[PDB]
Amino acid sequence: GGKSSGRRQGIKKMEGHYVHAGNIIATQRHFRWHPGAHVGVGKNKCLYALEEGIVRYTKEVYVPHPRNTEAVDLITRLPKGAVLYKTFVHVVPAKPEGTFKLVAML
Amino acid sequence: SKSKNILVRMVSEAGTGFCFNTKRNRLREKLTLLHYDPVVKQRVLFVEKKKIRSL
Amino acid sequence: PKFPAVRLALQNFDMTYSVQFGDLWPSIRVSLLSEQKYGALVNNFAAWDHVSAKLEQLSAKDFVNEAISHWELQSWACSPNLRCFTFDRGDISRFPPARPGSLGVMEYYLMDAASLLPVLALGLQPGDIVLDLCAAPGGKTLALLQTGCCRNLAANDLSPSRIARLQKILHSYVPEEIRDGNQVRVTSWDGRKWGELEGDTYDRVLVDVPCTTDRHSLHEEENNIFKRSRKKERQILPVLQVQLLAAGLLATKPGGHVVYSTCSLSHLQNEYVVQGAIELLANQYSIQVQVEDLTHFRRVFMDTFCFFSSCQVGELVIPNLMANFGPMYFCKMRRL
RNA sequence: GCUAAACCUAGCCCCAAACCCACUCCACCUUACUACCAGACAACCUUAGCCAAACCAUUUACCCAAAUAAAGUAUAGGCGAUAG
RNA sequence: CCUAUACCUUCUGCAUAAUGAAUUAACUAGAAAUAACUUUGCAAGGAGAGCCAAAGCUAAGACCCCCGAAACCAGACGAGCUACCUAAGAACAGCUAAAAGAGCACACCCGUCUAUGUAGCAAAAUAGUGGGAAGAUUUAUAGGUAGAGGCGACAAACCUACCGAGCCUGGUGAUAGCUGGUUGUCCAAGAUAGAAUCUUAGUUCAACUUUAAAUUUGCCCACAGAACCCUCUAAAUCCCCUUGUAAAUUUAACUGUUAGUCCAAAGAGGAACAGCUCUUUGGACACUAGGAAAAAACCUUGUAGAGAGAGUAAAAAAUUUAACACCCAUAGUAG
RNA sequence: CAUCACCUCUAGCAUCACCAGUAUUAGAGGCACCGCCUGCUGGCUCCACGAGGGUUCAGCUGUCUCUUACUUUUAACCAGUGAAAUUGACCUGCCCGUGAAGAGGCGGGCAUAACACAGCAAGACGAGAAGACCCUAUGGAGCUUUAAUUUAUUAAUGCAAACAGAAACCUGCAUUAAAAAUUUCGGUUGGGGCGACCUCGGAGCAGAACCCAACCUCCGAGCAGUACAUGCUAAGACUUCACCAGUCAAAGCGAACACUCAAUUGAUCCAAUAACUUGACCAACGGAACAAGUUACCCUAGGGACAGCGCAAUCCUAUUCUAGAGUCCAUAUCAACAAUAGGGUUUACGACCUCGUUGGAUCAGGACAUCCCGAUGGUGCAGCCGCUAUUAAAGGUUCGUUUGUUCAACGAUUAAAGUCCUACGUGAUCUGAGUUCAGACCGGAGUAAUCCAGGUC
Ligand SMILES: C[S@@+](CC[C@H](N)C(=O)[O-])C[C@H]1O[C@@H](n2cnc3c(N)ncnc32)[C@H](O)[C@@H]1O
Ligand SMILES: [K+]
Ligand SMILES: [K+]
Ligand SMILES: [Mg+2]
Ligand SMILES: [Mg+2]
Ligand SMILES: [Mg+2]
Ligand SMILES: [Mg+2]
Ligand SMILES: [Mg+2]
Ligand SMILES: [Mg+2]
Ligand SMILES: [Mg+2]
Ligand SMILES: [Mg+2]
Ligand SMILES: [Mg+2]
Ligand SMILES: [Mg+2]
Ligand SMILES: [Mg+2]
Ligand SMILES: [Mg+2]
Ligand SMILES: [Mg+2]
Ligand SMILES: [Mg+2]
Ligand SMILES: [Mg+2]
Ligand SMILES: [Mg+2]
Ligand SMILES: [Mg+2]
Ligand SMILES: [Mg+2]
Ligand SMILES: [Mg+2]
Ligand SMILES: [Mg+2]
Ligand SMILES: [Mg+2]
Ligand SMILES: [Mg+2]
Ligand SMILES: [Mg+2]
Ligand SMILES: [Mg+2]
Ligand SMILES: [Mg+2]
Ligand SMILES: [Mg+2]
Ligand SMILES: [Mg+2]
Ligand SMILES: [Mg+2]
Ligand SMILES: [Mg+2]
Ligand SMILES: [Mg+2]
Ligand SMILES: [Mg+2]
Ligand SMILES: [Mg+2]
Ligand SMILES: [Mg+2]
Ligand SMILES: [Mg+2]
Ligand SMILES: [Mg+2]
Ligand SMILES: [Mg+2]
Ligand SMILES: [Mg+2]
Ligand SMILES: [Mg+2]
Ligand SMILES: [Mg+2]
Ligand SMILES: [Mg+2]
Ligand SMILES: [Mg+2]
Ligand SMILES: [Mg+2]
Repeated sequence: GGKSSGRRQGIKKMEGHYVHAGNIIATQRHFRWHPGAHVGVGKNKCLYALEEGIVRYTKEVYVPHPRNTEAVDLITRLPKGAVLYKTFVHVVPAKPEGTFKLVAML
Repeated sequence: SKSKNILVRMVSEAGTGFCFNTKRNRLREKLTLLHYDPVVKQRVLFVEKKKIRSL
Repeated sequence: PKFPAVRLALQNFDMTYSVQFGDLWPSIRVSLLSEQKYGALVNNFAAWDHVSAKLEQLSAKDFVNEAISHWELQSWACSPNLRCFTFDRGDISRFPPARPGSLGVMEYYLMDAASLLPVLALGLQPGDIVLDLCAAPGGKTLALLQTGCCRNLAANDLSPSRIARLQKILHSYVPEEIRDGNQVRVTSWDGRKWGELEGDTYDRVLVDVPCTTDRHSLHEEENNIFKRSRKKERQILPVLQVQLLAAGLLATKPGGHVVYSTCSLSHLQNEYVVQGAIELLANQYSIQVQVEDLTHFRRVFMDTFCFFSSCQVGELVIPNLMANFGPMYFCKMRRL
């Protein structure tokens, strides 16, 4: 007899939402959504925005890191011509890094 | 629930008095680690002095 | 509390085992209530040569080496590369706690010397694939790895809690390089599935089915088989022993050997289970097996063990005051 | 139209002020209110508990001699309730 | 004639045959702090020493009930009833018997069975029938033992007609998460996520609800967007510019509510068609009226008054079932 | 219960009980004489005796078959006196239906001038009080103890103190024991017994944002390993629906060139320590510093409770199916696997054990699915008896012996000794048992108090 409750894990910021640096985008048990452009990943597969901007969800080609033996062993057994796709979440920056302002006339 | 590991205290050999607690196997000789000492802001040798508790 | 499980276990044994052993039961009962002698199994991966010298200083003697030279004197052999040190007959001396060596692994393991015989009776050979059912907590599992004759091993025990204890034992003793590969496979699944998952896969199969452990039952108060909640499991315990042994028998390839081991003195769980599996295979799967004679095996280890010579098929090692090893029952049956 | 219904005093409450009473005759600690015989008898010693702590077991406010203020502060306390 | 199922209280729901009330008159139940708000005074100061102050400070107004245990303790009062004891007394025919805890049998004591009685003659009696009746008997008088106790041929008996611990007074307006009650008028807003708990008869927090204030977005929602698995598969949900609309968030101050019930739908409980129990979505009910016969949960319909006007909404069960052939037939043969 | 008799245990002594006594005594107890038997304490027999509990011969009788007559009290009426429980208001009908499910009040029908008096006891879940039944309270009390907390008190000792050529008493402080004192019985699983359970993670489990199915079914966790910058700081967010707690994290300093792992954990106070830091199967896992059992002697405050719901499973009844029994032969009868209707009952989890109103007397009402009497088909119906089916509720349906989850068995009869329903039909008409009780034993349980649907009074 074991009693447990839901972990309240899922999407925190949907498509088109404006996020700031550090805002958590999604919390996952497993990599349902993969980090994209300007999106970091925490220890618990938590996705947080590394930049301030708009969250976008796209489908991108999944090319695993060569060191990951399990994922490399999967693509090597795929039929030739097959391509893996996975859902990536990106943050499109809204503001520039900075602007040049006149400070003196020397 | 046999106590395989014990909690020991490592005392810095730099004389600053900085010490930290680490977990080590009971059936093992006294540890001599190379840990960072904030007082001298560098890694210094540490020596086990007293066992705190049995984990 | 309430009714002690120790007394309930002793009451059940006293009625059953008095008839089976007759006048030997009082001698067995004292040994069962007394602490069993611990044998020292030297870790071959560690400084085995140095530890062997160290143990001899503690008056320990390698009975396995002595038994090796007795094969030619009396006139399948046995699993080689096993070194177990025990004290003299009637010596109550206990070994010191094990210590890690210079290689980072424990130098030796303390275990019942009667539990090595199923490994010895297995007759392990180099290049074989070994299946152990109920391998956890690793009393027999470690001995197989000490031999180094098993390229691939499958250690399966139903209880994950026991399995977790086995892995820690393997990590502390067996170097990670051997465990790194697929050589040692550790799973937590029902052994009855092994008769269908992998048939004829292994050449040597060791099946130590769960049973009422006389040594543990009379002393341990936790998870005793004789408590009221466990009565249903005890009633269906003989059924499990017949099914688990049959699965192990089907798992081996023809021409291979399967050793059935049980830590109890109950005839209903030592000889009847062996006969039940043989009949079960022929009736349902039409499989015929031959039980080998262990009398030659007994005569070599008579010096360091006490044996009961009224067994239909297997060999039973009974505890005694001078030789406290046991109780252990093992039967070697090969598949044809 | 019967039963009834209505009434305004008797006195009382809280303060202030000031420190109160008890021999007319007879009887009255023996069975009190009983005129009238050898006694030897003599007083002093922490309150507790309910209740609160949501049980309870340490603990839990009770004028101690100037209103106010210091101050519910320093302190005390299963460092809890609360006390101060 | 037509229409209309008393009131209060307690429960999801009371005409309920659940609780309380014969009726009348009188009496009988919301006491207060910090903070906040409101209205004056003065103002970087306020206040009739002390105290607060980064617009405060001072004063006022405005919020916190009633009855009821079994108990516990302290100090008194009780053995004129009763339990036992002490002192000194009394009583017991007749007969059979014998120097009797003998028999029969009056007085006397007790109370076995039955009946009467049941607010009675009686808070234990009456009539008859019974046990004992020279003894461990019965009984009058005075004295003793007192409640953390006494006394007891132990029945947890008796100790002044409620003794598993007397009664009285005091602590005491004991306490009760429990029961019951809670008194003028009118209007307004107003119901069902949970967590923890010696906890599920309670309370605290959140949610919901209310008031005041501040601010600007709130709801509805076009695309776009939200996972692979164990092979596949639902109604949908989240997000959400327009648009339709008028709310929402925040600040301040608190109280109250919570197993709700039934209906529709999808499910859950060892792979349980109904029923029981428990989740989820929605509705209704605990708010009105009309209609389904009467009717909390179905249907119609909600914003409140008067009318001896009008147009409508839902709204009335269908169904009655079994005739039937006419004629003829030799044979290779019992293949 | 006590009781002689027997038996056990304790005590070698005086000026208030024992006792003005001295082991042939006194006290504390067991058992219940005696007699027999026995061990080194136990079992039978037996005289009388008993308002004890059963059984029986004979007699006796209105106890009964089967009641009747009379008298007295009561009664009713006349005169005098004159209560009490009770009472929301009542202008207080019946039958079906409906309904917090048992209607005088609601719906549909029927009935209906108004009033006393005397009877009756079906209803008004009639009235009063007591009690049963569980349940609840961080409500009480009695009792018991190897519940927890204590030795103040008392006794016996020790050392100190004191005397002191030595000894005691007293006092202080320790140590045992006795006898008492205060306090409590954590929740979940119809109850009890036996066991399990309480926190965290995952699945069946809400198919697609999140959350959500308790109970239930099943498997886990209370670790370990690698590091030793597993250093220090700091934007923005997540959050197990509160809080507590928990989670992620850019940049920066400093170094190098936010460890793995589903869970793998515990607050405050307090204790230890120079500091750092550490400490609970506080597992009843938001945790009280430390407290059991029992009550049938119970108490208080409250709550709940024959009747009612049940198209799946199961059972019964009647049809359908037409396999099969019946020599042949489905259908004289009987009938398998099943199906369709009516009725009863069981049911969400310990794939454990057990346990939670009914007869009789009187009076009956009603149903028909008919036991008897009647009528009519079929028959493997010659006739008498039978079997089966349709129709029929006008009438009837006995008396006894044991025994009784109060029912069967047996005996003798009868045309038959019907099945049910009616709040066991019916206890303000009566009565027995049970629910079960205040006393008491026997058996079994418990250290005891006490308990047991067990046996009995
Ligand atoms: C008696 S112990 C023997 C241990 C080991 N064989 C030894 O001697 O060192 C048997 C173990 O088998 C495991 N077991 C029980 N049932 C099993 C099953 N059905 N299949 C596999 N293992 C089982 C239990 O966890 C138990 O610890
Ligand atoms: K209390
Ligand atoms: K008697
Ligand atoms: Mg209290
Ligand atoms: Mg209490
Ligand atoms: Mg009525
Ligand atoms: Mg009601
Ligand atoms: Mg009333
Ligand atoms: Mg007290
Ligand atoms: Mg109390
Ligand atoms: Mg007297
Ligand atoms: Mg006499
Ligand atoms: Mg007499
Ligand atoms: Mg007496
Ligand atoms: Mg008694
Ligand atoms: Mg009693
Ligand atoms: Mg009295
Ligand atoms: Mg009160
Ligand atoms: Mg409560
Ligand atoms: Mg309104
Ligand atoms: Mg109008
Ligand atoms: Mg023709
Ligand atoms: Mg007696
Ligand atoms: Mg008789
Ligand atoms: Mg007779
Ligand atoms: Mg007559
Ligand atoms: Mg009169
Ligand atoms: Mg009156
Ligand atoms: Mg009328
Ligand atoms: Mg009716
Ligand atoms: Mg009517
Ligand atoms: Mg009546
Ligand atoms: Mg009544
Ligand atoms: Mg409670
Ligand atoms: Mg008690
Ligand atoms: Mg939150
Ligand atoms: Mg708790
Ligand atoms: Mg808890
Ligand atoms: Mg929690
Ligand atoms: Mg009794
Ligand atoms: Mg007739
Ligand atoms: Mg008929
Ligand atoms: Mg009779
Ligand atoms: Mg009779
Ligand atoms: Mg009646």
